[PDB]
Amino acid sequence: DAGLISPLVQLLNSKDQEVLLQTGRALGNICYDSHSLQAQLINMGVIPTLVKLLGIHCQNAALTEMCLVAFGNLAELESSKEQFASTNIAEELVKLFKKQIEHDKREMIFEVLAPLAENDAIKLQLVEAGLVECLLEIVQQKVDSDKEDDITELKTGSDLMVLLLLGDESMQKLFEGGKGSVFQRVLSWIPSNNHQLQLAGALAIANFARNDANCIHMVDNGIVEKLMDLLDRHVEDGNVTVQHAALSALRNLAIPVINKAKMLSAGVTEAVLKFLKSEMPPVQFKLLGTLRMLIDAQAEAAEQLGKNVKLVERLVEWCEAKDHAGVMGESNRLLSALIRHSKSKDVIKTIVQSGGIKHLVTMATSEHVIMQNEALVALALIAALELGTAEKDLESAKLVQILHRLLADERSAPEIKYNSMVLICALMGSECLHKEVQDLAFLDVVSKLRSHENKSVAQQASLTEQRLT
Amino acid sequence: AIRKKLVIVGDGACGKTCLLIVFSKENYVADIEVDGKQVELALWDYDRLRPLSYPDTDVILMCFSIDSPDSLENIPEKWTPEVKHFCPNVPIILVGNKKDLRNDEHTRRELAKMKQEPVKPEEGRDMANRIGAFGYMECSAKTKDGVREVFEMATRAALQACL
Ligand SMILES: *C/C=C(\C)CC/C=C(\C)CCC=C(C)C
Repeated sequence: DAGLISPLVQLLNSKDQEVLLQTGRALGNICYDSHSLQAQLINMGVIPTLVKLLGIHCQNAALTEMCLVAFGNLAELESSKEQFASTNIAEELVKLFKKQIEHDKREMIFEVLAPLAENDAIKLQLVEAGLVECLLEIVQQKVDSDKEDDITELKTGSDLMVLLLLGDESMQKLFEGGKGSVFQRVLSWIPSNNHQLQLAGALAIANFARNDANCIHMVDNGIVEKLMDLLDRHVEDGNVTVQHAALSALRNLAIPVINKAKMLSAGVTEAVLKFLKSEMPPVQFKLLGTLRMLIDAQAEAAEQLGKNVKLVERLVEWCEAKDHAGVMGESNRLLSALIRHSKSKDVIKTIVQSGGIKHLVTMATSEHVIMQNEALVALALIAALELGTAEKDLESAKLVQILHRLLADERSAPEIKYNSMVLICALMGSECLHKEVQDLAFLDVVSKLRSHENKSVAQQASLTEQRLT
Repeated sequence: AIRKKLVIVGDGACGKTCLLIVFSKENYVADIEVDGKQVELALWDYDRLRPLSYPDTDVILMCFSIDSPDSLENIPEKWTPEVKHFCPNVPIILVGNKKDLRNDEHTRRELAKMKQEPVKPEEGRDMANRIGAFGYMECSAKTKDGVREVFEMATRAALQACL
């Protein structure tokens, strides 16, 4: 077949319009639904040759159509995008999108942009060419128009704007820095009553909000306040898709330590908790995300959230759901995080009563090592502060049995903090029952000693506490 | 080479993780491997958010276990609404995990204690056409029966989206 194609491709160099149209029709079928041959066409390499054609014969209708369909098919292959990025195709598709007006002719150009856009480098090229400008005018015209064609032309342009904001270079160019000339116009979508624009806006924001510096400069210019207005609109019912998008942005805006404070004062923790009732896991997820980020360095905030019985009861409810378990995890970590940051005796008593000990214990046997000691540290706090109120539920959970298993390990340096939760749990009468289960043989081995200096000492001190008192 | 992504979802993940670890020959990369025309499948601080519709997902595998008809009836209420709203236009494959334990002495007898019996392929296809699946396919994790036939089907679903 390389016999067949070589001449067909060398025909593409023809200045004759009719020649192309036919050599095209030929090249068309086969390779129709034969990716093997399409792939070889990339090597040839036809892509940069085709981009030139589109450029020269754009005021033609017949091949320009056919040219686009080629790109749409080729772009489905992996090799294509790097090759496309060499090309002027970004400039040439925008230069075309302006000229053409008919709904059919645009949707074809859109179905080329969308897969080509996935290439982060193309994104920048498209923004530089001025796609962003066109996209926004398509939104503006058709905001309150209810033609079924017009609402889908809106959705395309709006969701594509979002897509373009996933490229780090391209996004950073548009956030000018926020507030710039585009970012402003995208912000205004969140006050808007166009359910799609609300969605796009929230998502766009969240995508802008992907580095410390941007997220700071947004919280300070009242983005946090605007997002809460959107959430407050969708509380009782019903657009789950938008709840998510808005929450998802807050979660990001609450990453850097500086904003954590500022957002609590504005009252995000309140507005976010209104969706505790939600039964939609993605909404549940970004709720729990935003809580855990808001409380990170903030102790007093965590003390109220821990004391909040409405919340803690929902968390123990989510921990005990077998599925999803994306939301189960995030929930389980927040239980730990409430205890760990507040260090409050009250928040502990709230959680032990809600039945949260048995979950923190099973989280100590998690495959992720970060979560492991988050459980162990939250359990260390539980034992140091309020061992009496906890000890009955702790035997139930089989915590003593797990810690011995943990400390003959394959392995972690997280075994240290376990040898502390053992040393601390040891001083409860109903408590172990570690002497009735023989930890002394494992402790003196670890005493002498792990590569960690810190692992040796508490273990050598744990040897002395386990022999004497 | 063509890259397509495959999400997978279901009640308890000793039924599902059994399905994708058996193809060694929350993130994994198998292949065909590679039958000459190459198709690769990727599986399932700052969050990056994708619009709809331009999702980084080409096909969902909604898994239920044949030994629990509770886990089949949960599909329309627990799994489908999520995909409804967030992943529309993403083709679905309904999948009956662990087909080996259907007519078994231990587990159809234990199912009777629930006033119940195992799931038929009638009840499977009924659900598939209900939720709007691209298709159905039962498979056993432990006996290796129908396992490649799911990843065959998933890939065919992914590809199907001149002049
Ligand atoms: C189904 C169509 C495929 C695989 C692509 C066929 C077209 C080309 C290759 C490029 C020919 C385009 C022009 C001559 C304008």
